[PDB]
Amino acid sequence: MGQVQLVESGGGSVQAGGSLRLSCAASGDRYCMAWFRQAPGKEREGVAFISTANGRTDYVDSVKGRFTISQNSAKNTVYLQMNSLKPEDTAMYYCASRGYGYLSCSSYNYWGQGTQVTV
Amino acid sequence: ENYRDIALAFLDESADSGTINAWVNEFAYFDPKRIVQLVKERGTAKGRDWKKDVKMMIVLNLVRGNKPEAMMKKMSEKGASIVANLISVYQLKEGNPGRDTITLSRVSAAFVPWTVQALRVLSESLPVSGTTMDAIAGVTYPRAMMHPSFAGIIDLDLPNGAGATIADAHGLFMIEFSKTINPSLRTKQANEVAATFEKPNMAAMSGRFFTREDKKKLLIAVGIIDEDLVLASAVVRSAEKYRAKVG
Repeated sequence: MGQVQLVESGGGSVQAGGSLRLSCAASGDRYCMAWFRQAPGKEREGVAFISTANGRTDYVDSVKGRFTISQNSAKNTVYLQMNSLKPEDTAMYYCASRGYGYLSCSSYNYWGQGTQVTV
Repeated sequence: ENYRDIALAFLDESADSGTINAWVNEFAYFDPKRIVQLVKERGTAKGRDWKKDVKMMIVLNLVRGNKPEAMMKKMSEKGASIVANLISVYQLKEGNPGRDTITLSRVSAAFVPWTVQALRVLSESLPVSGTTMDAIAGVTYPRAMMHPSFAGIIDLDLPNGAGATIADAHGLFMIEFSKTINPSLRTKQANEVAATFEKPNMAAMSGRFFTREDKKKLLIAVGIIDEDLVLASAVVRSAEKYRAKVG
């Protein structure tokens, strides 16, 4: 039982060059939302994030331009539009909402269960 | 092996003054309630108007810093005699505080409800003048925000993120304050200076010495928010000019 609970969705198997949409439903709480991924064997890395006020958004260098993070402030949900998927994008994707206002790129807090995509 | 010879070899090992002082700066020390009790108890035990002394220790901390022994060497005998008095009765120290240590910075922090009203009068006499902050932000920067102790009255849990907006607006001053007192940070970027203070400044905002309702009334009286919790225009514009420096 946690003050904040995250549930990711939308993960699946997609051929190279395709595109799928991840959604994350938040519950319990204003924060900067970040998508992380961890390929099997490798370390978990940051993919995307958007600021609290929705003005600033930033993506990691490998997926910049290809991925698009957004949120519906009404439905309290975060989306991760991933286009032009590559075999290297095969990983389990997670969501986070660490710290509070001041910085923008915290590292490693509440997490979801994650969702797996395979390319 | 012989262990006496092992410990003896430390006589012939570097006691570098530069590296030693670097290790002690990182292993650094907070405490609001006990600072108030120690000031009142030691002030009345010496039969002083400790209330008046708190006001003087606050104003002295705002205009000269946290090194009482150092500022006393560049001050008139009139002021230097009052400094020596307050150092004796309250056992003031130069920084790096302990559990029962009283510093000029900790006095301004624990007694911040008066610091926030002295900022209304001292904006032009601070290390970073109020007109300078009026130039960094596109408006008249709230005088209530021109000292780190203001973070002790910031409720991040205020609705619509205004507590985080006030924090962001406060940070626009914090970066320039840190650049002035630490010359090595004057060549760093805005986000590099931000990461240097957001940890102890955060612990102040998350402090529970004041309740959410106390900080709420505190911001209303000084003009950051109103009874309807509406931020002043100077706050939101300073926050978005802070988020622009970090983003």
